[PDB]
Amino acid sequence: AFELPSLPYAIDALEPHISKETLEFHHGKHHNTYVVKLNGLIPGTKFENKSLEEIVRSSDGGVFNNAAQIWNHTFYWNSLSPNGGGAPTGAVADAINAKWGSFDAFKEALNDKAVNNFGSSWTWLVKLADGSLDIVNTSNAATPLTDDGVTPILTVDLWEHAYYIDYRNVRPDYLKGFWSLVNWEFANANFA
Amino acid sequence: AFELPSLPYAIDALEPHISKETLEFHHGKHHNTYVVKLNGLIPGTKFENKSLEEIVRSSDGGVFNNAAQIWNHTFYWNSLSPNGGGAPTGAVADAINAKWGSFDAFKEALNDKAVNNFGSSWTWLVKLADGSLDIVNTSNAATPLTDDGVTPILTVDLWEHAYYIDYRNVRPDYLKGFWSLVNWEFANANFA
Ligand SMILES: [Fe+3]
Ligand SMILES: [Fe+3]
Repeated sequence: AFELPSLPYAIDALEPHISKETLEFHHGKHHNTYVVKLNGLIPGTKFENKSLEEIVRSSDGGVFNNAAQIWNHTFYWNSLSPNGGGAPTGAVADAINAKWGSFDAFKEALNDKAVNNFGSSWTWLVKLADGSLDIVNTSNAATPLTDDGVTPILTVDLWEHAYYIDYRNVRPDYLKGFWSLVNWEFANANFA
Repeated sequence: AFELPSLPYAIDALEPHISKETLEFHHGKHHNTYVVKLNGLIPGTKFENKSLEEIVRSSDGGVFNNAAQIWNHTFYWNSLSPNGGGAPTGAVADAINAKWGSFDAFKEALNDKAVNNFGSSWTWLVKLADGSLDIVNTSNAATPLTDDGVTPILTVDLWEHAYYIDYRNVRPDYLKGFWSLVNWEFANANFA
């Protein structure tokens, strides 16, 4: 059975960008729920023995929605850090410059993609087959994990539960918080 | 151009099932935003002259998402009432009994569809071409308004902004609030 991964940092470590309360419901209830629902769904199917990633890459319907959300949220918690934020560094900063000319142009581009990602969704920084970076949006539980040759490097959860407590309807403010928390080390770890 | 309709009741009339705060955000910011967005999208286009319903039934993309959302929310405010709730009445009470055998089976069928309506969504009580009632789920801005011969009779908004402030992650509690508020007069007007 799958388990709810621990949060990589204290429940208040993301303040004042993401609240202790948001983390309590988002990790504690939302993430958790996906884990208990999947655990309940797999027994008696050709999924009980397989990897979380294996399932996400070979299911649909309910099993997919749950397995993919578990994966996406775990990747999301890692995309933030009490020590992230600020300028990108290393290999990712460079690929960012190679593709968008500048960090600022990339940030504007991602913000644009995320603010207009309609409904429950995720906005991703990914690495394509050519080694170049790109930004892609997915709806609901969809994830670049199921794209052969497309490597996820960072994600931002845009479901309303991710920011409603702290920011209500204002996604731009939430995005300002994400940029104060973005984990460039996890990004570079994934890019390399 | 389009305007935000007035709520059919006082900002605190749905208390304690849906809060004054939820109404201020849901009606005052979200509903309003779709209206500003549409008005900002139709000028000098093949939709500037059309009515809301004509636009929703002849667009896609951004224009569809905003027009439909304005329509769906308006229909949602009408599906609630400080004088609604309790047992269904009149023609709809009888049409529910005809399809599901009883009000209780209908309520459990709708609750099941609504709690499992994945991501941002809407659950509708609709009247079909054959005249029989049914429950259908739509995602994001999709609405039965675009299905010929299908008549929307009531809707429950399941986007998380509809209940997060009041119930956080617990859709079942929000659903309990909806049943205390359901507008059977609105439903009977749509049915007849
Ligand atoms: Fe989430
Ligand atoms: Fe809504």
